[PDB]
Amino acid sequence: MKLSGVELRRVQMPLVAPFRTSFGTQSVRELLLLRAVTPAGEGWGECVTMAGPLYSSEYNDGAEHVLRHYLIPALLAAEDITAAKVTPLLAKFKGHRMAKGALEMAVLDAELRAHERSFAAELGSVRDSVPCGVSVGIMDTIPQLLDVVGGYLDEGYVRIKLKIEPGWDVEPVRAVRERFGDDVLLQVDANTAYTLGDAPQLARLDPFGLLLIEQPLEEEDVLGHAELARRIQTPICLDESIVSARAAADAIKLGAVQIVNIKPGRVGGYLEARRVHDVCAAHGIPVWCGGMIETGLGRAANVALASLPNFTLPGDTSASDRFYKTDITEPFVLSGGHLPVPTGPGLGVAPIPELLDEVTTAKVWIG
Amino acid sequence: MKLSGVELRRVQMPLVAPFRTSFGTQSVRELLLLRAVTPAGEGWGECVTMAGPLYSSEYNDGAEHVLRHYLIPALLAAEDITAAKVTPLLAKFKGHRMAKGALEMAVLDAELRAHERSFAAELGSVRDSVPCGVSVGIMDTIPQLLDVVGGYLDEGYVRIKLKIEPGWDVEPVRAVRERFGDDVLLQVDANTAYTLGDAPQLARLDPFGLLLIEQPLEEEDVLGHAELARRIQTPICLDESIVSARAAADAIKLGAVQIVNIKPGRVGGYLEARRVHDVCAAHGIPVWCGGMIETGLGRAANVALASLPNFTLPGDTSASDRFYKTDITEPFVLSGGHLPVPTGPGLGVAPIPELLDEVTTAKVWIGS
Amino acid sequence: MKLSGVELRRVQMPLVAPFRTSFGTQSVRELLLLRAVTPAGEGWGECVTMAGPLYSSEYNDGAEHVLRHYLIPALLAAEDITAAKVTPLLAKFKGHRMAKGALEMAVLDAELRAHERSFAAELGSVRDSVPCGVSVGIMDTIPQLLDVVGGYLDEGYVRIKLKIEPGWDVEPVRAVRERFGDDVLLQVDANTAYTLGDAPQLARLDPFGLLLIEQPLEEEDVLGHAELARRIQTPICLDESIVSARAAADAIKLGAVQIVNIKPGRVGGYLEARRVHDVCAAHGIPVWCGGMIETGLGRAANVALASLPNFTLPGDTSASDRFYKTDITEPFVLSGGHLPVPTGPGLGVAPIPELLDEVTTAKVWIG
Amino acid sequence: MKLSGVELRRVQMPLVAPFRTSFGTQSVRELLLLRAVTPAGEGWGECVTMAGPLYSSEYNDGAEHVLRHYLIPALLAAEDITAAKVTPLLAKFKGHRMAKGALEMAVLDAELRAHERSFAAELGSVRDSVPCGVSVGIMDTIPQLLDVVGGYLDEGYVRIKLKIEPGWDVEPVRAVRERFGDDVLLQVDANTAYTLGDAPQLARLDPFGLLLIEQPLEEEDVLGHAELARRIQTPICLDESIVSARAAADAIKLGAVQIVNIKPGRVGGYLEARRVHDVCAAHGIPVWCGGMIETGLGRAANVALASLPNFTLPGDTSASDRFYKTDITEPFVLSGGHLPVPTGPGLGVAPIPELLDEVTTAKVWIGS
Ligand SMILES: O=C(O)CCC(=O)c1ccccc1C(=O)O
Ligand SMILES: O=C(O)CCC(=O)c1ccccc1C(=O)O
Ligand SMILES: O=C(O)CCC(=O)c1ccccc1C(=O)O
Ligand SMILES: O=C(O)CCC(=O)c1ccccc1C(=O)O
Ligand SMILES: [Mg+2]
Ligand SMILES: [Mg+2]
Ligand SMILES: [Mg+2]
Ligand SMILES: [Mg+2]
Repeated sequence: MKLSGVELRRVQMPLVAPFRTSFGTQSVRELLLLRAVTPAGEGWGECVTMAGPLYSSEYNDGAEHVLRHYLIPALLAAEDITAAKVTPLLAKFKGHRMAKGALEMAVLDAELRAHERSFAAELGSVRDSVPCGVSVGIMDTIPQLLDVVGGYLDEGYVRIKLKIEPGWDVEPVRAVRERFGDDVLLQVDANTAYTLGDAPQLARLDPFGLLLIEQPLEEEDVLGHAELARRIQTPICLDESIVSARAAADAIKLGAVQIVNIKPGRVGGYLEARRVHDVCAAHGIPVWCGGMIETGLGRAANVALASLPNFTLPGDTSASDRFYKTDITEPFVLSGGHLPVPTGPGLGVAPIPELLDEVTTAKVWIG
Repeated sequence: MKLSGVELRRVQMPLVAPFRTSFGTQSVRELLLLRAVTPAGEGWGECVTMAGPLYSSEYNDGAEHVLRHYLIPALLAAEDITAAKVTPLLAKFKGHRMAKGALEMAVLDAELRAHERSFAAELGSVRDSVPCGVSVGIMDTIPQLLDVVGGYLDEGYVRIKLKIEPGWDVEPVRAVRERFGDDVLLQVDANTAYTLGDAPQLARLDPFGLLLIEQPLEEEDVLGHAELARRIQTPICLDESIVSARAAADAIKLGAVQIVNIKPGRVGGYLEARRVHDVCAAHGIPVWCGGMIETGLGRAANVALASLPNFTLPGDTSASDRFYKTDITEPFVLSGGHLPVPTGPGLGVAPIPELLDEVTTAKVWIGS
Repeated sequence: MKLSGVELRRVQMPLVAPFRTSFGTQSVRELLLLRAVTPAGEGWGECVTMAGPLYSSEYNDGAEHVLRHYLIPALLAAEDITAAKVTPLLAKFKGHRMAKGALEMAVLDAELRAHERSFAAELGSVRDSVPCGVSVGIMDTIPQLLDVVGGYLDEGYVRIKLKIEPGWDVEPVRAVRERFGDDVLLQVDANTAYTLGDAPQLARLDPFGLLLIEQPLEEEDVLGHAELARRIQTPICLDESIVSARAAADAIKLGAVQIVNIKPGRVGGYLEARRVHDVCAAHGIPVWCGGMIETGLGRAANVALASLPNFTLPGDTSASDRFYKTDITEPFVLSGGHLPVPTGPGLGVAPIPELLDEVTTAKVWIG
Repeated sequence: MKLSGVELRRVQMPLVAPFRTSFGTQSVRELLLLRAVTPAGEGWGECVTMAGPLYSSEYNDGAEHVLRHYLIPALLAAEDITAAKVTPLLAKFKGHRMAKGALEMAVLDAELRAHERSFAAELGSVRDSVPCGVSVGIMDTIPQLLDVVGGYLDEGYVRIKLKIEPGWDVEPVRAVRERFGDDVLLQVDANTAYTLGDAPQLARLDPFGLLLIEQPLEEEDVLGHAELARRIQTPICLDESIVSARAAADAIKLGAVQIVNIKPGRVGGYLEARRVHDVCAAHGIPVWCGGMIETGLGRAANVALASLPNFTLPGDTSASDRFYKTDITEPFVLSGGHLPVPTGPGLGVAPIPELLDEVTTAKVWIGS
């Protein structure tokens, strides 16, 4: 293919209910989408960055900028474009994975459509449906939490993931376990909230049979994770830390992780995410699909991804409604706690134009 | 898709010139080919087993049986098939990687063709042509070897690989480095001919600046390879041992390998092969594409495979005429020490029937 | 000796009660037997391969072919023949351990009988009888299972070995411990059914005091086992993975095994078996005899072997009748949970022709 | 079998030329032979002890005692006796390996003779002849040495083992490399003469390309050896330290040795020895046959032993005439540098009594 141009749209979507993590609160979702245009057709890309630089250094505005000034142009200048070549083409630019990730996706979708192949086929899906779990935010009250949980479990959800924070650990957990039983699948996510020094505290969760603890320490603190693993019974799971397959392998080698969360944009692409998957598998490390409160675009890609053989744990692949009343594509609807893998070319999903426009806030065409 | 059936052919191809490795002397290639049939079209698979079980446990006759009585049947027995689903589907059957890889190849080619996608595109090619080295066998005389090597160099090959064996190590290497210089890419391949006890001998090649030593020990001796490496300056490269991406991660972590030879059939398929590639890259282990005296079919798949990013070392992806006078496909021709990556759907290549029919010794159709 | 020829028979023997492993259910046993011919006398060999390649890549038909076309002929061609030399002689052929093992066996038996030596004598026995355990399959129901242990227990079986699979671990075990007590000798055998990711589930067996867990993971995953062993209380036992004395050495070295199962056919012969034994011994690794539901032929040479000094744990040397109603040789009968080492030359057993022919499907001369 | 009794004998055979070691000069060897008596027939044994406790704490007279009073009785009181069973029988008695070894030897020889099997066969020889090297002592002077050496070289011996000690290391070695060439198989043996602290001195041989250095330090100093390995280029070889298979394993595991010297007596018998061989082999550790200046008796067993597959290095399995003018058995004669493995049952050799009685100094019968 040859790249004709990309259309950068800013989008804002209201969340059904406010989302609280260790970094803050979310009431609304500001996305960034790309519409890649090649001679044959279009492809869509969704960017996982958020308003500010709280999960990671990347934020919507910095993305747009790098995309606009550096990445996109870079692609426009080459003769042949292939999803795979995107990387090597954009390699001179340091970092900015979620943005490079976004570009890749659009390109890929377009590429996959042209050949009439689904994201799932390309990625190597072995399943047609994937078990879904859910991520529950920080509550203001235990009771209000128990409700929410109970709600999700009722919806058919297979696993409960609890956002945690210093001052919202053990109790919330104790509570859930106590009320909902030990049989539930429960895990926690600190989004880098603690320190090695907090070990005893975290060690306090031992007794609860949590599947994992996701990113307790900062992104850069791999050795610390390995140390912490030594001190707690709860399995370490890395999110933020995993910026690449190489990163995964290093972490695995150093004993800093036992289970891996795979976030495609985080790692800079669905292509890279597959490698990550492959690397983990090779080392016997289980993986699961992570989420970034995406529209049915990323959602659709994630679902395909998550049907890969090593994803042996339910992912943050929740139904559409968990965050949006009105999704910009056909909605994703839980069935038997599962979500179905799209069958169509590329994403197998596309924005409903009427719908898209409504929530569009900006638009730019780079040709 | 949904498997309609597979055609099993036995092909006999004579080598323009006999090939000698540590395990034997060969003058004729015996291959096993697969034409997999789907509602969407055909696909071609090539098996790397050879007559007997000398490089590994697998051999033509054995591969054929298992394919016939177990693997093929199992795929036929499925509602859906994808190259990606072939593995899980045949997982109940232990080993037989070469057979499975061959069957996977056929399916994959057919699938790719249906989507009008090329193997390289599927695998993730980043290059459009690849550097080719050549595999030189054990000679009867140094002088003879020197000439052969001389010629390949002349055709434009970018690196030389020498088959070695106790009693055909240092000399031959000395003689070549000596005659052709230090600037040539040179490496050797034992095909499991030595033992750890042989280190002092192997340590003898230290001074030649060899790119690597390929599989000095037996296939199962990973630890010995790690030990050996502590004992020699030449870099260890594994082939036989690398039966999977998992084998590869294991050896690397064990420090038993520094450079990996990727052989698709040996690892159970082009799909597995990519994983291996990816596993190596994440560990900083360079790879290069192994060869198995394939026809244009496997050759083409290999060329594509070899255009993947981590393949930073010339592979055994020689021109067709290195082995065969008349290939069964559009031959592969060296161009500036390179081979061009195939563009068409699937393999980007296919057998010329009369050509093929002529080399065919047996054929069978396995359906439901 | 001088090899005159070999007769390849195909035998079919019905199972008293269908046997279910994690690889499947078996009601009948097809075997491959070999009759080595020397100017002196004959020798018998049995091949542990089965119908399909489920435990290992080796299967009956596969074995027949290589014997026929490569192995048998290789020996015949040789001037002098020593069981010993067999190895060297067939070394050029990669893999094919089971096959090679049977052949060696057939040769050895001849050779021994010829020196009027028993298998046990040549192997270095120190005992005259051996404790016999029993391999219990996967059942459809726990009561079923329970009856079954119960029954074997009563016959006088010294130890219990339970086939497990995912979905048949903890419970079945909770069951026999709870019903049969804590003083019973209990161990499990997953035949490669689990993954490093399933550790937690296997950790669920820590509480039952099992003597071991036989091959929780795949054949090739040695490092996985070592890791695994770091995550569970139950001692690791390797079967499939132990293909040679070197293999054993390696596994030990890597901390991947604590006890080793010796399967003579799996390692390539009785001679190699001895070697494994020794290696294990030298490293303080207890060993025990494994079984592959053999005839009295295999059974007899196994009893011999199982009399070796390091065989410190009851092996799968059950009584003939455990599998077969009628055995082609003089059956093996449990006398106080033991079984008597054969005293005659070679195996010390022979097939009762009448009985053989009764169970023989095919025959072939190779000379 | 049933053991009927053992006749013990003291032998005294003069050495051709006095042999000097790091422990002392020898002019005459004083052995201790065994004649086990069965229903069937008789077997012979040979003890590796010497006059005094200098190589190890075991000595001829000490041996006699334990045998007589502890060992021999032990077996006599047993119903069934098997070479195999000999071990477990004598287990209650701590140490005395050389002694138990000789005993087992005697027993084994009887048993093998009974089944008309050779030692070789029992052990699993795969070869018919073995390559032989020789063990050269400390000379009082270079030329002396240089001379001796060349002598041995001439008679065809394949490898050279030099006896070393502080003050007799580098020089001797330097001289022989210098004089005879670099293509010569050369190793050294210190019989525990050095200390870790002497490493620098031993590091001084780095340059000579020695195959090995045998027992630089004390028997008990495994770790020392491992450290020492770290400090020198010459591969460590253990003898004294290798008292068993388990010992071998441990040493291996700790990185204390690269090649092992096998002394059937030292390890407690030919059976153990075999085990050590297997253990080494499973660890990729080459092994070689060690010598304790033995008659035609120990010499015949060794030779069979030494034909085991992992014996990839020439042993101290020199011809009878290296030490003895007149052996008590058909002498062993170098042929092309090799020695032929015995073909008859048991040792496939036996003494020649006048030869024998001429050398015997004592005799004792031990019975039930
Ligand atoms: O998308 C989902 O289903 C939940 C996403 C989630 O928990 C999350 C949302 C924003 C930033 C980080 C994370 C996280 O998983 O760490
Ligand atoms: O495909 C080629 O170009 C040569 C292949 C080769 O050298 C070879 C041929 C048969 C078996 C093993 C090997 C090898 O490379 O190890
Ligand atoms: O012969 C017996 O007593 C039964 C042995 C058995 O359970 C078995 C049968 C086939 C493959 C593997 C195994 C095993 O022991 O793991
Ligand atoms: O038997 C031989 O050939 C010589 C043996 C030898 O050198 C020796 C003699 C006495 C004690 C120890 C050793 C030794 O090899 O360590
Ligand atoms: Mg997270
Ligand atoms: Mg190779
Ligand atoms: Mg088992
Ligand atoms: Mg010595």
